[PDB]
Amino acid sequence: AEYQNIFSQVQVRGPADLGMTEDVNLANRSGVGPFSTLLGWFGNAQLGPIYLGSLGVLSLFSGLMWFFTIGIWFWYQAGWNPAVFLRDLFFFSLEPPAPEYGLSFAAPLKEGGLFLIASFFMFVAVWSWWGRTYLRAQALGMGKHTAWAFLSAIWLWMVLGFIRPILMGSWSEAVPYGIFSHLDWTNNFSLVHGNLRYNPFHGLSIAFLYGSALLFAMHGATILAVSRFGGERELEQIADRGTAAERAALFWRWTMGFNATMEGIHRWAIWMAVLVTLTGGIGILLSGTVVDNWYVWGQNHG
Amino acid sequence: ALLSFERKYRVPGGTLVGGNLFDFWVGPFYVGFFGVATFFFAALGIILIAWSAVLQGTWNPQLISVYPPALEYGLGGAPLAKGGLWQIITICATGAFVSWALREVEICRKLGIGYHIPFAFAFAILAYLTLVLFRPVMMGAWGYAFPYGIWTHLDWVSNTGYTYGNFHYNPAHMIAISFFFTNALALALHGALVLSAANPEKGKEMRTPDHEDTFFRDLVGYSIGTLGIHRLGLLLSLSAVFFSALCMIITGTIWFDQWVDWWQWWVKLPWWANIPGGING
Amino acid sequence: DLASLAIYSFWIFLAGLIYYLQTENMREGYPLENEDGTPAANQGPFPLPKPKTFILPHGRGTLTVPGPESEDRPIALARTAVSEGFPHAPTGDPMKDGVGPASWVARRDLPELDGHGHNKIKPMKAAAGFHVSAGKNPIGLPVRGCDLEIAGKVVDIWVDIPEQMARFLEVELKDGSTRLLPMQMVKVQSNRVHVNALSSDLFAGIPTIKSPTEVTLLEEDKICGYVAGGLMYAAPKRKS
Ligand code: BCL
Ligand code: BCL
Ligand code: BCL
Ligand code: BCL
Ligand SMILES: CC[C@H]1c2cc3[nH]c4c(c3C)C(=O)[C@H](C(=O)OC)c4c3nc(cc4[nH]c(cc(n2)[C@@H]1C)c(C(C)=O)c4C)[C@@H](C)[C@@H]3CCC(=O)OC/C=C(/C)CCC[C@@H](C)CCC[C@H](C)CCCC(C)C
Ligand SMILES: CC[C@H]1c2cc3[nH]c4c(c3C)C(=O)[C@H](C(=O)OC)c4c3nc(cc4[nH]c(cc(n2)[C@@H]1C)c(C(C)=O)c4C)[C@@H](C)[C@@H]3CCC(=O)OC/C=C(\C)CCC[C@H](C)CCC[C@H](C)CCCC(C)C
Ligand SMILES: COC(C)(C)C(=O)C/C=C(\C)CC/C=C(\C)CC/C=C(\C)CCCC/C(C)=C/CC[C@H](C)CC/C=C(\C)CCC=C(C)C
Ligand SMILES: CCCCCCCCCCCC[N+](C)(C)[O-]
Ligand SMILES: CCCCCCCCCCCC[N+](C)(C)[O-]
Ligand SMILES: CCCCCCCCCCCC[N+](C)(C)[O-]
Ligand SMILES: CCCCCCCCCCCC[N+](C)(C)[O-]
Ligand SMILES: [Fe+3]
Repeated sequence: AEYQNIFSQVQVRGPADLGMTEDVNLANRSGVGPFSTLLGWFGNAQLGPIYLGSLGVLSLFSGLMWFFTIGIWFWYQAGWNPAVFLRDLFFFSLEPPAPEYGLSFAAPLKEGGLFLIASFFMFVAVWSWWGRTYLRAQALGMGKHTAWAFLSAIWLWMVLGFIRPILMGSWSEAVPYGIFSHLDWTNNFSLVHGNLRYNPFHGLSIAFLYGSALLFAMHGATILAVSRFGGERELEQIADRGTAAERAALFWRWTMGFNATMEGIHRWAIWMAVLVTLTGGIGILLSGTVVDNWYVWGQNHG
Repeated sequence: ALLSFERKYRVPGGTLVGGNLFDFWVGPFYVGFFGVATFFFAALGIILIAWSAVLQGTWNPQLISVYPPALEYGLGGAPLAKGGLWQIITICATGAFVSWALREVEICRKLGIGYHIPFAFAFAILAYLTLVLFRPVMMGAWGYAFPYGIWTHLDWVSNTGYTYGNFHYNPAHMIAISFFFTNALALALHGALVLSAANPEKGKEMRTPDHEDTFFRDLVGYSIGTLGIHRLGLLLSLSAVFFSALCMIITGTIWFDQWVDWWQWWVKLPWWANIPGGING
Repeated sequence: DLASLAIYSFWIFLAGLIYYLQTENMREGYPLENEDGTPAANQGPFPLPKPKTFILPHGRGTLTVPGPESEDRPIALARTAVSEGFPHAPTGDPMKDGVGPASWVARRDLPELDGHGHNKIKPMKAAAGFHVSAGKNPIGLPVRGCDLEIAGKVVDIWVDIPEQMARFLEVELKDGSTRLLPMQMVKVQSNRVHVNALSSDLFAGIPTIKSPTEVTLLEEDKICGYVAGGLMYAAPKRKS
C-alpha cells in the first residue's frame, strides 16, 4: 500500500486563526466557531469566523423570508397537518400568477401574489449576496474574479425568473418554487419550444458542464499527484516555479501535446465553468422571445 | 522541441511493457507500448467508421451513424452492415481508452508522480462501458446501446429517457445532476479564488493563501483549504460520473416502469398513506 | 435572424478566448528548445504574450514572465541516440545528480512566508500551541525503508502554520543527524512509519537543511525530488 493523500493520516491543530486584517472592519467579524475533526480529515478543521455586516444581515434576512414564505404556503397546502407536510413535501408548489394577470402585481395573494412576494425577497437576498462577494474581496485587496464568476450564475437565474417573463409579457412564464414542479417545468419548457436538443446554446452549455467535470477531475488529480512536491501551494508555484509545476506540465504535454501553467490552468478553469451558465442563459432568453420552435429554426438556419 | 525545463526529465525507464523499445517521444508526445496500441486501435476504428459510411451512402460527418445490432440479435454476432461494425468499433474504442489510461501510467512512473490522473480517467471509461457493455448485457441485447453518430446518439438519449417517462424522476440521476452542478460551482470558485490572489487590485502585492482562507471565512464562515479544494474537485467529478453510471445501470434492469411512479413508495407509507388533504389525498 | 447572429458571434468570441488562454499558458517554458538548448525553429502558431509582472509580498521583489529562462544548475545527462526524441541517460548517480524523477528546480533559497511575514513551515516544537489532534502521533516511531530495515526514528513533525497541516516528518538517523521526509511519501502505521520510495541505505543521501528550524523552497524541492526519485532508482532494493 502507497499513500494517496485523499484523506490526511494525522491531524494537527494550533490556535484559531483570526485571519488577515487588511482593510476589513474587524468589529464585523464573529468569533471562531468550534474545530471539526471530521472535516479536518479532508480539509481544514476550523469553523469560523464569519463576517456579518449590513449587506450580510440584509441578505440573510431576505433569504430566510424567501424560504419561510414558500414554507408557510407548503404548510397551508398541507392543511397544517405535519404528517401530510412530510408526505407530500416534494409535491407542493408555490406557482406564479396565471397568464391573465400579465406583469401586474394585482394577483390575489393565494393565486400568485405570494409567489411575487417570495421572488422579491429572493431577488434582494441574491443581489445583496453578490455585493457582499465584491466587497469582501475589496477589503482584502483581492481581484474581483469571484464576483464576476458569480455574475454568470446570476445571469441564468435572472433570465429564468425575471428577464424572460418580462419580455414574454407575464409572470406565468417564471419557474415555480417546488421540488417536483420545477422539474416538470423543465421538461415542459423543452416540449413547448420544439425540444431544446435543437437549441445550439443548450448543446454548448452541456459541453461546458461536462468539460467542467473533465477539467476539475484532471486538475484535482494533477495537484494530488504532485502534492509530494508541494503542488497545492499554487500561489508560490506561480511566483517561483518548482518541480511540482514542471512535472504537472510535462505529464500533460507528453500525454496530449500541450500544457498549461500553474496560473494558466486557473483561467481555463474559471472560463470552462462560467461558460456553462453564460451560454445557457442566452439559449433560454431566446426561447419563446425570438425562437418559438428550435427544431423549426434549425431546419432553416442550418 | 522541448520546454526550457524539460530535458532533465526525459530519462529512460518507467515503461510497463517492452523495456526500452518504445521508450521515446515524437515531438511532445510520449509513445511507449500503449502509445503504439492506442494508434492501432484508433486507426482500425477510424477505418471501420469510414467503411460504415460507404455502406450508408454518405460522407457527411453529421449524418454518419453506426448502429448497434437490432434487438433480435440478442447478445450474439451480427452481419457487418447490420450491427457487426458497431460491435468491432466498440472493441476498438475500449482498446484505445484502456491503452490511453495505461500510457498515462507509464508517463506517471517516468515522472515520479502519483497515479491519480489515470485512476480518475478510469471512471469515465466505466461510464462508457456501462452504456455499451454492462447495461446491454444485463438487459439481454446489444440493441440497447447507443449508436455512434453526432446527432443520432442524442436521439438515443431522448428516446431512452422518455421510455421511462420524465427521466428527471430517477433518484440516482438526481444525485448525479447535483454533483455535476456542484462541481461546476466549485470549479468556478476555485479558479476565481486563486486568480484573485495572484492578480490583486492594481499596484498591490500578490496575496497569499491566508488571504484566500480569509476571503472564504469572511464570506461563508469556512475555508476548505488549498489541499482540500483539490481533493473536493476530484471527489465531486468522480461522484457525478459514478452516480450517472448507476442511474443507467438500474434503468431497464431492476426498474423498467415510469420513474415518477417509483416515488409512490414514500407517499403510501402506512402512517400517512390515508390522511386526507395535501396533494396526494 | 437574431439567434443566428448570436451563435455566430459566440463562435468568434470562443476562438479569441482560446487564443488568449493558450497564450497565457505560454508564460513559462517557452520558447521551445532543441535538445541542445538552442531555440527551436518551429515555435507553433501562437506568439509569446506581452510580459506581466507580479509584485511579490514582503519586499521579495518582482517576477516578470515570460522572461529569460535557464536551469541555473548543471544537468548530468547524455544523449543515447543520434536523432531527436530519445531518452537522455544519467551520467553519474541520478539521485545525487538530481535528474529524472529525482529532479529539483532551483527555486529561491528562502523559506515560504505566511501572510504576516513569518515562516510558513516550522518544526512542531517551535510552534506554540500546535499538537497532534487526531490520528496516530508519529513522533517516536521507528522509520522503515522499502528494504524492510529500520533507518531511524521520528523526532518531530514540521507543520504548515497557516494551513494547520503536517508537511514533513523530521527523522533521526543512526549518526544523530536528521532529515526531512514529505508527509505525502510515508505511511503512518500503528508501530512504525513505512517509507516505500527509499531503502534504508538511501536515507543518509537525503539532502540536509542549512538552518535546523526552517526550510527553504530550494531545499523542499531537493528533498521532495530525491525521495520521489527512489520509486524508480531504489527499485532493485525494494522487496515486494
Ligand atoms: C454522456 C451521456 C450521453 C451523451 C449525451 C450528450 C448530450 C446530451 C450532448 C452530448 C454532446 C456531445 N457528445 Mg455525447 N453523450 C454520450 C457519449 C459520448 C461519447 C462517448 C464515447 O461516450 C462521446 C465521445 C461524446 C461526444 C460528444 C460531443 C460530440 C458533444 C460535446 C461533448 C463535450 O464537449 O464533452 C466534454 C469534453 C470536452 C469539452 C473535451 C473535448 C471533447 C471533444 C469535443 C469530443 C469530440 C469527439 C467527436 C467529434 C467524435 C470523435 C471522432 C473520432 C475521433 C473519429 N458523447 C452519452 C451517450 N452528449 C453535446 C452535443 O453538442 O452533441 C451534438 C450534447 O448536447
Ligand atoms: C437548470 C434547469 C432547471 C433545473 C433543473 C434541475 C434538475 C433536472 C435537477 C435539479 C436539481 C436541484 N435543483 Mg433545480 N433547476 C433550475 C433552477 C434551480 C434553482 C434556481 C434558484 O434557479 C434552484 C435553487 C434549484 C434547486 C435545486 C436543488 C433542489 C436540486 C439540487 C441543486 C444543486 O445541487 O445545486 C448545488 C448547490 C449546492 C450544494 C449548495 C446548496 C445545496 C442545497 C440542496 C440547496 C437547495 C436550495 C433549496 C431550495 C433546497 C430546498 C430544501 C427543501 C426543504 C427540500 N434549481 C432550472 C429551472 N434542478 C436536482 C434535484 O435533485 O431535484 C430534486 C435535479 O435532478
Ligand atoms: C427534458 C428537459 C430538456 C432540458 C431542459 C432544460 C432547460 C429548460 C434548461 C436546461 C438547462 C441546462 N441543461 Mg438541459 N434539458 C435536457 C437534457 C439535458 C442533458 C441530457 C443528458 O440530455 C443535459 C446534460 C443537460 C444539461 C443542462 C445544463 C448544461 C444546463 C443547466 C446548467 C446549470 O448549471 O444550471 C444550474 C445553475 C443555475 C440554475 C444558476 C443558479 C444561480 C442562482 C443565483 C442560485 C440561487 C441559490 C438560492 C439562493 C438557494 C440557496 C441555497 C443554499 C443552501 C444557500 N440537459 C432535456 C432535452 N435544460 C438550462 C439552460 O441553461 O439551457 C440552455 C435550462 O434552463
Ligand atoms: C430527455 C432526456 C432526459 C434524460 C435522459 C438521460 C439518459 C438516457 C442518460 C442521461 C445521462 C445523464 N444526464 Mg439526463 N436526461 C434529461 C435531463 C438532464 C438534465 C437537465 C438539466 O434537465 C441534466 C443536467 C442531465 C444530466 C445527466 C448526466 C448526469 C448524465 C450524463 C453525463 C454522463 O453520464 O457522463 C459520463 C461520461 C461519458 C460516458 C463519456 C465517456 C468518454 C470516454 C471514456 C472517452 C471518449 C474519448 C473520445 C472518443 C476521444 C476524442 C479524441 C479527440 C478529442 C478527437 N440530464 C432528460 C430528462 N440522461 C446519461 C448517463 O447517465 O450515462 C451513464 C444517460 O445515458
Ligand atoms: C458558474 C456556474 C455555477 C455557479 C457559480 C457560482 N455560484 C455562486 C458563486 C459562483 C462563482 C458565488 O460566488 C456564490 C457563493 O457565494 O458561493 C459560496 C454562489 C452561490 N451559489 C449558490 C447555490 C447554487 N449555485 C448553483 C449553480 C451554479 N453556480 C453554477 C453551476 C445552484 C444550482 C446548480 O441550482 C445552486 C443551488 C449559493 C451557495 C451561493 C449564493 C448564495 C446566496 O445568494 O444566498 C442567498 C441568501 C440566503 C441567506 C438564502 C438562505 C436560504 C436558506 C435555504 C438557508 C437555510 C435555511 C435554514 C435551514 C432554516 C433555519 C431555521 C431558522 C430558525 C434559523
Ligand atoms: C470521470 C470524470 C470526467 C472525465 C475525466 C477524464 N477524462 C479524461 C481524463 C480524465 C481524468 C484523462 O486523463 C483523459 C485525457 O487525456 O484528457 C485530456 C480523458 C479524456 N476524456 C476525453 C473525452 C471526454 N471525457 C468525457 C467525460 C469525462 N471525463 C467526465 C465528466 C466526455 C464526455 C463528458 O462526453 C468526453 C467526450 C478525451 C479528450 C480524453 C481521452 C482521449 C483518448 O482516450 O484517446 C484514445 C482514443 C482516441 C485517439 C480516439 C479513438 C477513436 C475510436 C476507436 C473510434 C470512435 C468511437 C466513438 C465511440 C465515437 C462516438 C461518437 C460520438 C458522437 C458519440
Ligand atoms: C419546516 O417548515 C418551516 C415553515 C419552518 C420552513 O421554513 C420550511 C420551508 C420549506 C419547505 C421551503 C421549501 C422551499 C423550496 C423547496 C424551494 C425550491 C425552489 C426552487 C427549486 C427554485 C428554482 C428556480 C427559481 C428561480 C429560477 C427563481 C428566480 C427568481 C427571480 C429571478 C427573482 C425575480 C423577481 C420578481 C419577479 C419580483 C420583482 C419585483 C421588484 C419590485 C423588482
Ligand atoms: C474553454 C474550452 C473550450 C471547449 C470547447 C468545446 C466545444 C465542443 C463543441 C460542441 C458543439 C455543439 N453544438 C452542437 C451546440 O454546436
Ligand atoms: C447560504 C450560504 C452562506 C450561509 C452561511 C452563513 C451562516 C450564518 C452563521 C450565523 C452565525 C453567526 N453569528 C450570528 C453567530 O454571528
Ligand atoms: C477575434 C476577436 C474576439 C473578441 C473577444 C476575444 C475574447 C477575449 C478574452 C477575454 C480577455 C480576458 N481578461 C484579460 C480580461 O481576463
Ligand atoms: C477545447 C480546447 C481546445 C484546445 C486547443 C489548444 C491548442 C493547442 C496548441 C498548443 C501548441 C503548443 N506548443 C506545442 C507549440 O507548445
Ligand atoms: Fe488549483
